[PDB]
Amino acid sequence: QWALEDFEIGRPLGKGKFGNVYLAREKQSKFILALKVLFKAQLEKAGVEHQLRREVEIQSHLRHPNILRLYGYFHDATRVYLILEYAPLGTVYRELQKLSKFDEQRTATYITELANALSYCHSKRVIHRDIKPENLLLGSAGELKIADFGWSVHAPSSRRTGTLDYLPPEMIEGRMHDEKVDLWSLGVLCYEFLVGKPPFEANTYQETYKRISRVEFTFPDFVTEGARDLISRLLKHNPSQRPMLREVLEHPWITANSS
Ligand SMILES: Nc1ncnc2c1ncn2[C@@H]1O[C@H](COP(=O)(O)OP(=O)(O)O)[C@@H](O)[C@H]1O
Ligand SMILES: Cc1c(C(=O)O)cc(-c2ccc(Cl)cc2)c2cc[nH]c12
Ligand SMILES: O=C(O)[C@@H]1CCCC[C@H]1C(=O)O
Ligand SMILES: [Mg+2]
Ligand SMILES: [Mg+2]
Repeated sequence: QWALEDFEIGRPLGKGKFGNVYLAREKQSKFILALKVLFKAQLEKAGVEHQLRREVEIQSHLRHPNILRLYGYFHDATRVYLILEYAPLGTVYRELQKLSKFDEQRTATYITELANALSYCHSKRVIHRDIKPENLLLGSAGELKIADFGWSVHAPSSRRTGTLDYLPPEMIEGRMHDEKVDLWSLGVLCYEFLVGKPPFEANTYQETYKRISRVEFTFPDFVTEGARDLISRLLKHNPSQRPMLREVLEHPWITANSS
């Protein structure tokens, strides 16, 4: 059992939907970590308290070098506190903003780390459902770590939940979905890492929705044939058509540019 009194709080690491994440140090051990602070009132207002227990329950039981660790949790009269592994090199989101786009080698490496973490996840029938650059953190060696299990569930799920940019058609239409949702988000990520923006991006939610439903996207000329092949294979309206993660890892373009 932990209390807030056990940690020295540092700077904010990032903004959340239901609070903020802070850098922190555990007083007795000097263990540097991240504290994801959530407000009870806002969670209650949204009726997401059940889903927060699920984020904790799912993430605490995962052990993989490419998945962010959740060490524990505690709560007080006003807040819920998630004790996370601190990712010192920040988000893939911030790296993409400064670099504009990644080269094929950096993209393929990230796709490999993601595919390994996802393979491990799906082995436990865990669907992340919120795979996006702001939820992909970087370890001390620059290795990708899947974070933010806030929308995580066990497959299959029929459970409903913007922006729609990373969501597959079946999730967008409120239909039943499985592990294939993360294979779709992988294709969206691969495209965004190479192009600098996701394939269904738009000025409005309405326009993005139509693009995802139609699987309506085009590649800029600089996107190679091997990158086009893997992305096109991953972005299939039909979840059944989406390849297994094993095939993603053995894709010629992945093996040639990773790691
Ligand atoms: N362990 C961590 N180390 C470093 N930065 C983090 C960590 N966890 C979260 N962040 C930062 O805080 C942001 C919000 O955290 P996240 O868990 O994704 O919250 P939410 O569910 O509100 O989206 C992230 O996008 C990232 O910028
Ligand atoms: C009022 C209250 C309690 C409580 O006192 O039992 C617990 C939680 C809560 C704690 C931990 C986790 Cl992981 C999830 C929910 C939440 C969330 C919103 N209101 C809450
Ligand atoms: O961790 C959270 O802030 C939330 C818990 C409840 C479900 C949604 C989730 C999120 O936005 O990631
Ligand atoms: Mg997040
Ligand atoms: Mg979240």
